[PDB]
Amino acid sequence: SDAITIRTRKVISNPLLARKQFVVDVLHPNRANVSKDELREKLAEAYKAEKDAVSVFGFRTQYGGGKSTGFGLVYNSVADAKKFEPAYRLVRYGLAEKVEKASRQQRKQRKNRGKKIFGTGKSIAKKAARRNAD
Amino acid sequence: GKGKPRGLNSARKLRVHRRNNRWAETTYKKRLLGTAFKSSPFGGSSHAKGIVLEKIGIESKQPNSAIRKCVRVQLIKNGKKVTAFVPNDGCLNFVDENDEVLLAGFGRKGKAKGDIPGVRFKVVKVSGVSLLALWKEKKEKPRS
Amino acid sequence: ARGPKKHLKRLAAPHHWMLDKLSGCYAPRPSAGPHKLRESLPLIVFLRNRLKYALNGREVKAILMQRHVKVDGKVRTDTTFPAGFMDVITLEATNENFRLVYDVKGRFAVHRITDEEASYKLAKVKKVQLGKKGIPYVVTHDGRTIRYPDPNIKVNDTVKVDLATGTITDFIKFDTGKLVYVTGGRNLGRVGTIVHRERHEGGFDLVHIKDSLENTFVTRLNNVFVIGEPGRPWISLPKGKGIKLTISEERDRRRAQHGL
Amino acid sequence: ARAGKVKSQTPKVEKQEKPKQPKGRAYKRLLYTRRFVNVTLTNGKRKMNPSPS
Amino acid sequence: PRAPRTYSKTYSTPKRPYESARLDAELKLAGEYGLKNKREIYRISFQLSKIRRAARDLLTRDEKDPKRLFEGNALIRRLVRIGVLSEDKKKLDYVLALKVEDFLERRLQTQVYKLGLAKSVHHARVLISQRHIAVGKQIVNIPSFMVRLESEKHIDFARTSPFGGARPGRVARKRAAAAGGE
RNA sequence: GAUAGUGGCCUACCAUGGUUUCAACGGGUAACGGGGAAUAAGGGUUCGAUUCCGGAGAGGGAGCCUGAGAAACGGCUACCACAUCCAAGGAAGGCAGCAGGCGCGCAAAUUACCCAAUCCUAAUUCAGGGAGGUAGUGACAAUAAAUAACGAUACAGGGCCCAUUCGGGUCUUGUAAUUGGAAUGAGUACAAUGUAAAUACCUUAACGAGGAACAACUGGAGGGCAAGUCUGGUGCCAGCAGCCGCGGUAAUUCCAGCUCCAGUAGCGUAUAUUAAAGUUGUUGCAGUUAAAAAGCUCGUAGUUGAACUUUGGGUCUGGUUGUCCGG
Ligand SMILES: [Mg+2]
Repeated sequence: SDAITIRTRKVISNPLLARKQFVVDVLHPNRANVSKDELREKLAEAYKAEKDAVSVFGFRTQYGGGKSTGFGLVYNSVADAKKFEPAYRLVRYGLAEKVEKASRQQRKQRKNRGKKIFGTGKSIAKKAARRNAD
Repeated sequence: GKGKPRGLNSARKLRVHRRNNRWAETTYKKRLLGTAFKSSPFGGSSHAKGIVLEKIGIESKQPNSAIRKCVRVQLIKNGKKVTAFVPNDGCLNFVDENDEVLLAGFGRKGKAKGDIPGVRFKVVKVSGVSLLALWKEKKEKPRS
Repeated sequence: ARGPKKHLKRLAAPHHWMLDKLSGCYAPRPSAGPHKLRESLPLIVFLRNRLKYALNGREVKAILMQRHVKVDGKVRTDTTFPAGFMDVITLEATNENFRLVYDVKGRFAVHRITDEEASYKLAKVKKVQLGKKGIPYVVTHDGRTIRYPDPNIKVNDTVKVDLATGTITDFIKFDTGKLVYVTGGRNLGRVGTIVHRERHEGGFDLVHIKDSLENTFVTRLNNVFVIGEPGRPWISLPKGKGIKLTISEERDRRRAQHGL
Repeated sequence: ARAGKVKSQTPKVEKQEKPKQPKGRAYKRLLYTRRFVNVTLTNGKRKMNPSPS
Repeated sequence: PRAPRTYSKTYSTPKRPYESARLDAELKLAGEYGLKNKREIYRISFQLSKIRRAARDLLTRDEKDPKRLFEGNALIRRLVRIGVLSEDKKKLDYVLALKVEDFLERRLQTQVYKLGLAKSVHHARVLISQRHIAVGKQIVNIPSFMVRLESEKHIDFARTSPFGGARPGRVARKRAAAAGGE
């Protein structure tokens, strides 16, 4: 069945980001891709810390199951995770959300047009209305 | 006594000798005098493209004597004229003259092939089609 | 051209930074700083590559900005900083400190050190003159300069600099029978003693050097650097003693007690 | 001109649904077994091309 | 741009195109070996050829130089590891005459064969070629694999690939439900 | 004089002289230069447009400001070129930057998504970057192999028991064009991933192999050079064909078919260039006739040169080998 006994290798406990880094090996048995959130919860049992104190990513399997490899970061607390840990991973975890960045072409057009205008021109707008009215 | 000097201060005369006698084996001459680009209207072109003028057939040479299914083409990339061929019995009337054509060389390096007099080029692509298609009826010829 | 360079490919790097020939194609141009570029080590590279503490460029900038690293007490917020030679790099968090000491074969290696010796630096003499006011002063190719030097020290010697203020605690002259050290090219990175103070003037002083095991060789001068008295050099060099051993002894040592 | 004739006189025989030649690894196995098992029933020399005619 | 990636060819086309004795020899290698094609022969050949080049310029110099005493000993260590030569011949000079067939001796085609559970070697080709294996539990996929001479004892069947602790699978189950279960 | 400065760098006044047949500038380069690539006994011959290292260039040519730094070009000025909007009063421009189009060609793709990587930028961690990142167009080359495999049968020559003939003839192909389960990825798809978005794999729920099928291919089948006088048609025309030579009334070559024959997602064709070439030979050619000994000498330049000076005897050994029952 499933009944995995997870493990980590190459454990490093580094306060330079107030965290620990490890590589996670996971057992497949007879169940494909053990489903990140379950790994997160099992780690919550393992380090006995707060559940959200785990960001594990980068899984690959063994070409016919068996085990799978990932890299896992356990922040000592939510804080530094919130602060420096880049947005995207937290987005996908569901803790924090993902801003609407205006699409690449959108932002480019916007900034170029803003280039073309000198000073917030309320005056030029109403002046143009008046003049092209003539 | 092996009239090439051998004394242990030779290097200069050896080089000048060998590099004033490279000029025998023609391949060297063609590459360096380069006329393979000046003349030979297919400027080192493993192919070319041109247009048909009007089909002609020239008498062949010794014992093998027959009409040998000849064509007259003018290139486009420089504006020069040659005489080419059609293999694969039929398809000599896939011409539809004033249609363009894609030419390629033989294998005898501009020296003639087999029996034909003064001819250098097959044809494997033409007007967007390859003769292997129609003559095996894989594709179908669009008209120009 | 038409001015200097700011961008550095992943290739024209010196071998000794231990690159990876994959994972991107733009390697850190170390900041134009004290040492020479083509030998300098970049701190970011020191972290992601060897330490593997920061896992990403943003991680490096992150750990720097919050100021837990110090180049000899000094902060040096920047990434592309040129960390140098036998210097002191303090990580107050983790209560650990590092010394830029060479390994055997020729590339930079980690080494923890005792807090005691972490106090100071062991730098090379380059020049001594008198400037305006005729004041005496010394320039070390390890960046710093010191004004009012100890008087006797002529060119090409070793000065122990506190870095706590900018003051000398001792120095070593340049003689035969002096544990000496090299930073030179094809045989870079070897502990030694001067067996002969070969001169050959007119250009590029040369030194003949015995190892500890009587295996001599020759190096150009400037790339030599004295390191301590016989039987006692001041720094605490790593395992290896810069000997450039034989390949077969290496394989025997590597695979003798095979559990690794 | 008068060319384009042979295919006009040719018989227009059709293909024969013969069981597939087991293309691939089977092909090498078959050539081996056929060529190098049966040394008997010789044809003067082992003529590879014996016809029913 | 990116750090350049590199080539390496692994077969060559012999100068003589077509001469019988060869042709028959390789077909026979297939017969006692189960080859897919002749590419396996050319690759094993080119590998052999560079091995021989190595040994030739090894023995060209004098002896007792460290160059041989290191690289030759390491090369023969590699080979005695894979399983082509035999221990009684650790003299680097049988290496000049490996006689291509010998490499082929150690392919899981015939490695399974002479290990059995193969039953007319091409049935071993069936088993190995698609995922009906077990080697290191790294379930191999290409039988040009060169067992490391010690993991060979692990060679068995995985948790797929039934008769050895699996479930029938995707046809047999179809018919078991169709008739056996009913 | 100018230059951050040396200097015929420029100017004045004298000196008038450097250059080389161990190649001067000239002319061309289908050449930016090079670390390298192909080639495979050993020398060597050719390619270097570029993943690097530099160099030069951003219509072609002059001049300049700014700035530590530019003769810059996503900075500007200005001639002759390209030229983009009008109210006939100058007007924004320079894609050899990304992505597409334009004419041209033997011919090269998407007006893709992105700053998570990589790092780099300027007041700086956040902001910025068609630099580049993730995908599509991707048979320019590569590496790995899916193209079914095993059983119960009713046969031949020989494997094997003997001889008129139980077959104790048990393997084979010929072939059965008998017969059954076994097993799959090729393809389809929820899920976890996986790349932040985004390949795809990998796992993978489930579907999905029993013959047409989920269908191998291009070239040959006279000699190299691998297998045909087996069958039909055409018959000096057609067509073949790298060479030879097949074409003129049974083609063993054509046109088909069948049977065979190579490599296997690959193969042939086409051009340039390497081994074979010892037909560029320096290591390695020939020179009486065949591809030439200048008609003979002189005779500068290189190119080469007679022999002859410390032998020889003694020197302790410094270490190592043929080395000395083998620890
Ligand atoms: Mg299966």
